[PDB]
Amino acid sequence: QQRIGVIGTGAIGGFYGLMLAHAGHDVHFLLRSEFEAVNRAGLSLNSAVHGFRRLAPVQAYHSAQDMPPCDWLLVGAKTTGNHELAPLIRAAAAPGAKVLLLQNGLGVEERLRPLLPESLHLLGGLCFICVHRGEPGVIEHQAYGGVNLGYHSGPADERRRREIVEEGAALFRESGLESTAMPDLEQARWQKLVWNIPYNGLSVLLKSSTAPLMANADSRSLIEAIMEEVIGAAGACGFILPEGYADQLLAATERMPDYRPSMYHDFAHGRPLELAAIYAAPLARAAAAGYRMPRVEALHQALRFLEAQP
Amino acid sequence: QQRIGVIGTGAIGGFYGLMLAHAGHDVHFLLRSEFEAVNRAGLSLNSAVHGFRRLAPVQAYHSAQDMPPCDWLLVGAKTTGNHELAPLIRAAAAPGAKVLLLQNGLGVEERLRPLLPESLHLLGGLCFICVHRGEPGVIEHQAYGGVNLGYHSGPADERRRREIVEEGAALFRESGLESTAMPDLEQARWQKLVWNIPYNGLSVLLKSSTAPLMANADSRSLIEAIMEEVIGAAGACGFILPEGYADQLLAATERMPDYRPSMYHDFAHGRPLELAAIYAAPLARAAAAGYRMPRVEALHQALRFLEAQP
Ligand SMILES: CC[C@H](C)C(=O)C(=O)O
Ligand SMILES: CC[C@H](C)C(=O)C(=O)O
Repeated sequence: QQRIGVIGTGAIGGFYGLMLAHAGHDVHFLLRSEFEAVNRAGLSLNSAVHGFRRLAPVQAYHSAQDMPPCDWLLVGAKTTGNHELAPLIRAAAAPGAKVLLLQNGLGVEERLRPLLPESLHLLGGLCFICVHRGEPGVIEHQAYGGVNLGYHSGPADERRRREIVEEGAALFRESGLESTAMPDLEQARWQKLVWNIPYNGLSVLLKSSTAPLMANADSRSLIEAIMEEVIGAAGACGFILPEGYADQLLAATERMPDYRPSMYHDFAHGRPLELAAIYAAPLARAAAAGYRMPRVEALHQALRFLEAQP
Repeated sequence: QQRIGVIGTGAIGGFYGLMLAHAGHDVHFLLRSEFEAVNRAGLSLNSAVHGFRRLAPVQAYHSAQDMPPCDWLLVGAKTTGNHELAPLIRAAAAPGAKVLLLQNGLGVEERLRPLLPESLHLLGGLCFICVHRGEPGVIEHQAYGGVNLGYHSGPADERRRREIVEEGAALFRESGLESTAMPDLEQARWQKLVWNIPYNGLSVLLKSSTAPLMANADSRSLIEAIMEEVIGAAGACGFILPEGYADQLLAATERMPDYRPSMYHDFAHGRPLELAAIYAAPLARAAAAGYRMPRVEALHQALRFLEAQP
């Protein structure tokens, strides 16, 4: 039994924290939003994969200083608040705790590492999951859920890193989730970028969810062209993606229930979009490697313009 | 004194027809929309260049068959209705009449020529003008107005073509308008594409007019990148554009009053967008020449998706 801290309990942190708690883990949730609703009513999950689950009462906190020291810290906040997140992580971390960033984008761990003690293990978890907040304290899980974990930084030699990644994967597999130990975290992040870069931004720009985007020949063609830009950029930066990865991802999204990506909800509620991690960082890495992504570049420009308007 | 027929009296046909009529020309207007409002109240112009002008009564018609034979036919309709326009043009044309397409896009005359007798002269007129319909029968002219004319097809040898283009330019110059006889109609159309391709589509996609688009660093950078794609495509198809044409066009739009391109109004009223002439035709010409325009291609895809939605 591990003591798990969830720093940022949105849809992502709520889902994985509840799943771990239901597998018998000791999970402590840090709430910045919905603290009293959740500490009242608890945490509920409607899931087309796992059925209905409820956590009540929940070990809930409004302040990281009140949390007990945790051996694993799952970070489910958006990448936009990661700077402000570091003191909360340090406060809740037991000595040698493992920090797992259940976050999308590129370069996330690298930008957080300067703010975390080198005695902490820093890992990324790429979640392929259709999940969003419903009513307060209610998580709506539509499909998937698997987590690809990888190691970024920490006081672990090269054998120990593989061991720690497996320990993390086993946590999720023990909870009934698909989980894979990745050899290369950056390669894993490029894999997830091929999905988030087209679908997150186009859902905002075209005011659409996955099903209309895939039913229309023109948006389907645009999504595939953007995918090939990310695949190319990754190759230019030294990362091989699997053969025919674009059709592989396109087919999974046709199978996918009609889904609004997180960035769609962010723009719908006036929250800041995750542009820095999902677009700016890959574009800069692609530029430094001499590789141009014209469609992604223009999509990023369009999203920055939309964010600056009324 | 020429007898002028205006086939399609929107903002563009209304403006140039009224200006010609005010210079003493005998102008006959074909109205598909606002016929009874215009035949009632007449045609009014609020213009920051020419001041207020009114045409009342107007020689108005609901049917091309009622029009007298005209020596010049000014076509101010959108490019979307050009197929249906041909019988109206043939009906209103005097023998050897000149047909002048005051329309944007590429390949417009080529697609209309099969539907017009070869005894008619077919010309294009590229209008650089900020104009839109206000209240019914009222034209709102914000800036510019110049017309670059060029010859496409007709029963005229090579000397006569220059003469006819000059005759047309003189018509507009005699009415107080800037007008230039172009040696090459297709080159002139590529020139105007550098403005319409970015600004028309981005105004729809970003729900914005020219001033916010130019005030924002990201949209300004995107507009310039799109301009360079069109300049490159034109060069690939064998047409040289003037040196630094992009900055030349960008500076004119900074000077320009806040302006909603025609395509913005089209999408706002549920009218079909001019995608075929402004995007599809240049993209196909660029493809046939081995030149790729990734941003324009993606912009075109986005606009086709938006048109197919609710
Ligand atoms: C299956 C991919 C899923 C939609 C996801 O993980 C995301 O929204 O980023
Ligand atoms: C000056 C360019 C003007 C805005 C125009 O001609 C158009 O809308 O197509």
